[PDB]
Amino acid sequence: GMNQSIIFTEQLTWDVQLSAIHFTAQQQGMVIDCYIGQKVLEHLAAEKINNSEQALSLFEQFRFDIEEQAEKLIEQEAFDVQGHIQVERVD
Repeated sequence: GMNQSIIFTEQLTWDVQLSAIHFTAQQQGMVIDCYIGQKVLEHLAAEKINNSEQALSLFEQFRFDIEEQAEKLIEQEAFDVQGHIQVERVD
């Protein structure tokens, strides 16, 4: 229905602590850290990841599907115990 003004701000990095692509959303000035783990992205792409350049390229290939899912999770209040959004399934 309405415009919740959740913006994906495209700060795309690899997080070695989590083995995940870290991407950013923002709503009314507040940043929401979002993550898609290596294995999730490998399954989605049907490709194993062996270079961070490749990881970022795969995120970009599926950016709008991934961000769609993160947006839904945010709307559904599916935040984790650190206030983050973990994308566990796409498509």
